[PDB]
Amino acid sequence: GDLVGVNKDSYLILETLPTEYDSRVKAMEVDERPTEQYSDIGGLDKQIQELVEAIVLPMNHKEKFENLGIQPPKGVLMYGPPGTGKTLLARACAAQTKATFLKLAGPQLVQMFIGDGAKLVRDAFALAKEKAPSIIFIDELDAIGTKRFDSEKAGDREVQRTMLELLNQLDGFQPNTQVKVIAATNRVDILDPALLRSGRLDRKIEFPMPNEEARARIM
Amino acid sequence: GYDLSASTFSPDGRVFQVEYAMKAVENSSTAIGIRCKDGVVFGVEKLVLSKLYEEGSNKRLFNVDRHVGMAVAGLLADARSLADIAREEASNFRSNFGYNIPLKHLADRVAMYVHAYTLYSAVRPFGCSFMLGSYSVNDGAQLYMIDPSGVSYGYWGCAIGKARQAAKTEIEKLQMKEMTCRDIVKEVAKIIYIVHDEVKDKAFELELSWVGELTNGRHEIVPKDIREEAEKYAKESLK
Amino acid sequence: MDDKALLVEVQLLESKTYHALSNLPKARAALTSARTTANAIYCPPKLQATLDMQSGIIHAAEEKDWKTAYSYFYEAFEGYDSIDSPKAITSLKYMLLCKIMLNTPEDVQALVSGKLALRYAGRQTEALKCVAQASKNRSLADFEKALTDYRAELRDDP
Amino acid sequence: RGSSAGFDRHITIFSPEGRLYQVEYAFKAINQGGLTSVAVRGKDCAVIVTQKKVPDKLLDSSTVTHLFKITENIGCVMTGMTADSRSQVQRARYEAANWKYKYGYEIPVDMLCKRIADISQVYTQNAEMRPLGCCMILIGIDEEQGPQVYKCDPAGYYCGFKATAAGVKQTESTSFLEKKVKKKFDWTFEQTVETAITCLSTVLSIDFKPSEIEVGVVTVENPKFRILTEAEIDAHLVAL
Amino acid sequence: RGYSFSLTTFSPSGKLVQIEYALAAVAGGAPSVGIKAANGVVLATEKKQKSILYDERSVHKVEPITKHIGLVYSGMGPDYRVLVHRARKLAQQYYLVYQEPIPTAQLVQRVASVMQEYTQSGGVRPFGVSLLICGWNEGRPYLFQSDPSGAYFAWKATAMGKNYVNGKTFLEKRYNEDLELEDAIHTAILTLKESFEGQMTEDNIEVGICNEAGFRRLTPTEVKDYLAA
Amino acid sequence: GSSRLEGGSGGDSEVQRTMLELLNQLDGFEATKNIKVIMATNRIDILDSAL
Amino acid sequence: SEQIRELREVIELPLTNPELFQRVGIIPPKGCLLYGPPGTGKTLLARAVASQLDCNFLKVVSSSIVDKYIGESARLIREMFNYARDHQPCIIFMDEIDAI
Amino acid sequence: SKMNLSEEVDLEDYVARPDKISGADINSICQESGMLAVRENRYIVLAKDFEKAYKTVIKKDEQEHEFYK
Amino acid sequence: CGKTMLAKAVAHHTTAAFIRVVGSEFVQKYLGEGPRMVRDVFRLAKENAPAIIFIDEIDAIATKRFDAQT
Amino acid sequence: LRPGRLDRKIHIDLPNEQARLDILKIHAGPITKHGEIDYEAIVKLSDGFNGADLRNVCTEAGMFAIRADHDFVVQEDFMKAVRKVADSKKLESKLDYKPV
Amino acid sequence: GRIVKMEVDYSATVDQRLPECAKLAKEGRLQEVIETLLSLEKQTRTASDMVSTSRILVAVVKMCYEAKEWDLLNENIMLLSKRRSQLKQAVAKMVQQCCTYVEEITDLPIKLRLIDTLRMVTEGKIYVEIERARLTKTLATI
Amino acid sequence: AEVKGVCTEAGMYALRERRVHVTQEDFEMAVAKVMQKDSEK
Ligand SMILES: Nc1ncnc2c1ncn2[C@@H]1O[C@H](COP(=O)(O)OP(=O)(O)OP(=O)(O)O)[C@@H](O)[C@H]1O
Ligand SMILES: Nc1ncnc2c1ncn2[C@@H]1O[C@H](COP(=O)(O)OP(=O)(O)OP(=O)(O)O)[C@@H](O)[C@H]1O
Ligand SMILES: Nc1ncnc2c1ncn2[C@@H]1O[C@H](COP(=O)(O)OP(=O)(O)O)[C@@H](O)[C@H]1O
Ligand SMILES: [Mg+2]
Repeated sequence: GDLVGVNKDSYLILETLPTEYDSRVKAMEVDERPTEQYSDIGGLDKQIQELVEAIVLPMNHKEKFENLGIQPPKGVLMYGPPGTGKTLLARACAAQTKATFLKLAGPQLVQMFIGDGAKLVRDAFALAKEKAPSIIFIDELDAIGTKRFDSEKAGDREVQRTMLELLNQLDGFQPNTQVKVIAATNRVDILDPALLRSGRLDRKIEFPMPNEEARARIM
Repeated sequence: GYDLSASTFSPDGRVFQVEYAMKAVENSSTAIGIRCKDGVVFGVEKLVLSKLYEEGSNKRLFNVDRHVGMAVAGLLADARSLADIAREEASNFRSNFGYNIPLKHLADRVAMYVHAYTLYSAVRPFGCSFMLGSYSVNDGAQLYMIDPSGVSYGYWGCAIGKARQAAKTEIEKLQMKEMTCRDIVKEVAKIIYIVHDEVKDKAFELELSWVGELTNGRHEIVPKDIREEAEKYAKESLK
Repeated sequence: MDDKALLVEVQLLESKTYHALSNLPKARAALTSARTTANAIYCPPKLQATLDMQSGIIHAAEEKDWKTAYSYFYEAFEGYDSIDSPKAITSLKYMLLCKIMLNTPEDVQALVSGKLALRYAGRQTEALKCVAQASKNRSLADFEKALTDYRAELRDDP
Repeated sequence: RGSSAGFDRHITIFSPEGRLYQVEYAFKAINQGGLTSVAVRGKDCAVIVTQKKVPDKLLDSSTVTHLFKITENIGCVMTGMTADSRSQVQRARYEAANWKYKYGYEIPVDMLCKRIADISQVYTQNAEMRPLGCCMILIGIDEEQGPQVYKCDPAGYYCGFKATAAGVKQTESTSFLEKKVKKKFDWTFEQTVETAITCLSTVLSIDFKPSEIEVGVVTVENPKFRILTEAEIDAHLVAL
Repeated sequence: RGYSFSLTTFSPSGKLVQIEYALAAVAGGAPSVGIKAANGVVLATEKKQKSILYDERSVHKVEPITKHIGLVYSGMGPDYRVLVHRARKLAQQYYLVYQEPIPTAQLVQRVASVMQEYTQSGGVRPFGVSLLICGWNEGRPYLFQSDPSGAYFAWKATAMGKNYVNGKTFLEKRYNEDLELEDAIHTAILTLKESFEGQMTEDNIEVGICNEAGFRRLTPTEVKDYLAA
Repeated sequence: GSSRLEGGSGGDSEVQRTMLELLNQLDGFEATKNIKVIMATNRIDILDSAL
Repeated sequence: SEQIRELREVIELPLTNPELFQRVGIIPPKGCLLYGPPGTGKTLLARAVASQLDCNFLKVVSSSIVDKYIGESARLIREMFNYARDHQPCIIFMDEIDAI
Repeated sequence: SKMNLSEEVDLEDYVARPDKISGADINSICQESGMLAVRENRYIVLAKDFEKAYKTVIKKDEQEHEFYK
Repeated sequence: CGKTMLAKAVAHHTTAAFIRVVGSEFVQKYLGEGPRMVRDVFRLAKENAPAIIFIDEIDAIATKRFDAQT
Repeated sequence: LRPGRLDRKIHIDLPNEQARLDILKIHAGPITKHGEIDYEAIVKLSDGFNGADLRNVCTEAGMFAIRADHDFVVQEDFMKAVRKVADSKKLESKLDYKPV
Repeated sequence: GRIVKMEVDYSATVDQRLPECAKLAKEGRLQEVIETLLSLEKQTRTASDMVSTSRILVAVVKMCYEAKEWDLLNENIMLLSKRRSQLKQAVAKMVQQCCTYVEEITDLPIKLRLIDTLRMVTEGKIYVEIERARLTKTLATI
Repeated sequence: AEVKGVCTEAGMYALRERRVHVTQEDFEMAVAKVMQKDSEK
């Protein structure tokens, strides 16, 4: 399965090229880090900490978890009303961290041809593993995480396979433990029950509207 | 759209209007109640939305009868309406049968009244949960809770509102079986102060009531001296 | 009334009686009508077996084609097996004879020796067994002795 | 075979195939509680056994119960929504008292089941009110008919039974009771309570303790409805 | 406090959809048969309980109304119980007023008028049941059918429920005008046997008769004795 | 005649909408007057109000 | 515990003592479907036999076998069993099967 | 026919139910029925074995709702 | 219900050649090869005149819906 | 799903009361615990915890312990994580979805 | 098959017990020796002790031998073969000891009780444990 | 078609016997199958 170059006329292996990734998957790796300090976010203090201690701290203090023998939590789902600060924390957490920040999207893993969606998910996780500690952010998870649906006379399973490949890639037949997954959603009722397990995205944070003081700092 | 009326079942067999009513009470300040050998004690975390309200305004502790208390959580209008209904039921029972209404009977009657509002599209489920407490020599201490669905159960200790889970966890360490109301008042103050969230809530005032042998079977607000002692104990605890 | 279950049985009886009087042209008509009516019942568990046996006799009686008679008698055995001893043995006797008249006496050995038939071994099977062996030996003297010794089932079946 | 047309799934009106979807959904609602109940009838006894889950130590074990006494000689176990069950129990008690006042003798179990079934029918026919998501199993002793077991569902079906169950594990316990009844007699002694507990343990695979199941008994010798205490339940369990 | 608007309305092509759906529910019900002999009437049904636990004698489908009238159904049982109760009340009212047993035709008319009310009244659905009324008044047998729509017809022989078209064809082929009650019972049992899917026993079916003596539901022993054929 | 008797999905028939398109052209805007159409149907009471 | 014993009755037993089932006359079952709520032990159980046993064990995502080419999706299944047929005692653990 | 089987086993009792099992659960019933025998190391299949097989192969659905008839 | 099994039997007690195909086998990557493969089966079935051709799971080759862009 | 292709259909389900206790030991074993860590308490309060939130309970408990700079896990931390996982479970859709 | 963690050895408990039962049987308390043993094994069966179950199982078979309780031997042979599945090899040892009984004892009732052991194995609760024992056993009838 | 199902089936019924002529019985027995036996459903 390795990629090897071959002489054009007398076919013969000459070099072993580096593994190739889909051009789409390489364009989702952030190179210009966003500039948004944690002090920019207001009100979400009990939730910003809960994320930094599940996606950033376990990446710099590995000596601490291994001392107590607790596998670090896998995944952080962020849900809440339309606009509360979900993407601000993700963008901010992409600034105070010296690690790859593979930035996925929602509608984007969806592709017309059969199996093209799986490629962009397997390739989006192999690339993160191929690099140093990485955080893979999947924003707008509704488009690829709608609840599975039984039916005859037409339906939609092309998108469902992409989700099924995301499910197994996150936690299935392989205990990958260096790629951290952050997900953003504003409608958790529609998500497939399989995507809200404990092995998959684990720390399901609730982002509430500012009450009476967050609106003061927010301004 | 299967959650527009209380008279329509969900395909999975649920009445969604009752669930929404339950969610309404979950967004209110916590109100706990503890039963002891002597009697029962009730505490309510009263959020002070603004400094313009007179202390004691929007009281959430009611006296449905001289021997039965009432602590409410949820929509205060429905809570007051159900308090009025409980008062009416107790008065009717006294007039007809000639003695104080047993707490279990009153809880069952009020629960059935609440349940009657969870069957028709002409009415909406009550958005309030509440607990009744009473003490009598013949019957002893009792404590019941009624939810929007109309479920009545007897509790040794219960909490209703936002911090129900935390309050229940903290109550579980109280070994309330062999304690008196005096210690329970301080314990209730400490529990209310522990569950309260200062970051979310600006400030709050502690409201307490009790009914037991010490009160000769009469439900009444705790004397201000005991309230101050309990509050000081709560502050000392959070050191 | 649309009661065809007993119509075939009564019609079969009429088919048999005409044969007893030895009026083949009318006997055929009765059996044909029974066959047509019998084709309206989904589960005639025994009439189908008895109807097939009657059809075989008329075929053999007309001396038209003995290969077809064996086919009809085969169905009679299949439906008659393990469920009706009193009349099932009659199928074996006619089965064995149907093969002898085909100038293929060898096959008679196989049918009797088969595991499906060993349950029904009896004097009748040896009755046609001796005649079946007689034909293979192609000796008339064997046939005569095989007839008088087993005469109870040679010159007594109508 | 699930066609719909209009408000078939919102109010009690006929579906194009002749199904009342609201009643079916109500049947689905009796499983929300998560409890299961088993009732078995013997030669001279009738027994009920139902789960008793105390989720937290704070609840008072006395109040959390699903066995109720309609009259002295009638008892019921309710499965489903608790409030609806209590409402139906109150209705049953009112009906029994009214029957005693009017006709001058105690309610036969079948008549009470029929009355409750009629009320449930009225609910399923009118579109103003929803069916009650509860199911009750009555026991009693008849003067000239022996022990009785009856079960009325939200639809309005009230057929009598020899052994019956209602809840999440209705089907498995029903198969178990069918096997037992076909075997010899479906229990033929006051130790029929052994049969019920064995069935419940088989379906729920629990190996109960005294404070995990509640039993109610009506016997010909002592027709008064009883609720066996922890000691008696423990004795029966240890016997098994 | 109760919807005041009819839930049954005329569809654009002129049919009442609710009544059609009620008839479909009836067709989904259990088989039933009624044969009018020259000296009585017979009603038969099926009672295959889902399992052995069910008590066969606990509830009955062939329920008497008065001393000379009985009925059977095919559809929803609870609706049949409600209709039985209303029919008994109507019969007793007629008896009190006129001091004579309600004729079968009159009870049919009253029950049908009761059914029609539910296809026009507010906040109600049609009864999902069809009845077969039998009686003996004026020295002649009577057999009637009444559908959810409120229409009633007079029958010499009929069948409802599952495979009712096949049963009606069977009856048309087998019926005779000059039958007796016993032959009618045998014919009805045979008609039930056409679509039964199982072994018929005394407890699996129900039979009722109506002759000069009056109406009475046959005991299991008599049903078994008839079942011998 | 044996399926789709009741409601639910279905609706119209893409053998009936064909003429309504076809017959609408052979009745006017069509030059060659040598083309003619036909149906075979088991029911004439279920035909649309237009045909 | 009971589930493992049931699953081992169609993976291990028929591949170690085939003479047992030739006695009764039954042919050991071929397939096995491990369903249940989303989060019980299904993949963990499958990996258990993957780590144990001494037979070829094909592990497939059940969704990485489909590609956009006209016939490549089907060909990957013909080879999967062709390899299984060539290499005897083999177990083909197709993972989540709602995809293919 | 190819199985061992014992005298006490009565096939009629099994082909009596209203269930619709076409051709595979019939083989599955026999397959699993004998499968049970190997569990206790037996080379006959008893009536106690078939009973445990039918309940794990046909798994009849709750389709009924007896209030409809 | 026992469809393939009967064909399994016919291939056994048959005095004519039997040719087995699977419906999904007829569609392959190389464009224009499928029609040739389907044509070879019938051609080969003609040389041995008495023969039976089985096309199992024909649902994968004959379906009404056909979107003529993919 | 026809017998012959997928003959046996295992039904791995949510752990029962006895099983639930067994689950905790395996994933709560290798933890730097201190004190009478009671596994009986966690089981009663965890109904419906399929197979991972039980392991989440253990991992989450360490998260509470890691806060407060503790190489020190106690029973209260284990309890403090049992509710935090139960709270994050109401947003699932508890459906059976069995084959047919 | 299943290896249970070693906590207590149950051999000693029966070691001082089985010989004690012998004394009671010798005096003439044939019953009292019998019913006591079964309760002894039942506890072992729950623990599923191969060695413990086998040794005790033969004792009741062995004791009935000298006791000359032929009528009580047959009834005792059946009750010990279908209680709780026993231990598969546990019944295997029992038939072996009982197997030597038939080969040595003369007189008619051997055949009368011979068939009893044939049915105890018959073709249920059979195979490598009690398979070959059946083959010789039917040969003796031959 | 129920008519052009009696002629064709009549020939088939003349084949099960191994005959070369179609007789009156074959046609009469054909209507039994196509119509009489197939009348139900
Ligand atoms: N009995 C058990 N013992 C230990 N861990 C268990 C058990 N049951 C479930 N788990 C936990 O479940 C987690 C995931 O299990 P697994 O992926 O096999 O389940 P699943 O979600 O049903 O699988 P899939 O989605 O791949 O079909 C594992 O990390 C494991 O810790
Ligand atoms: N009457 C029967 N006698 C014996 N076995 C049968 C019978 N009917 C079905 N089977 C069993 O059915 C199994 C599958 O049958 P077969 O291979 O013919 O598939 P099929 O039913 O045609 O499948 P599909 O329709 O899915 O293609 C066989 O293993 C066979 O044992
Ligand atoms: N606590 C906050 N402090 C400051 N800005 C906020 C806060 N919460 C939300 N915002 C504003 O919301 C915008 C981001 O919206 P976001 O929450 O990412 O939408 P969604 O929740 O749909 O992803 C930012 O422009 C930011 O200014
Ligand atoms: Mg899973």
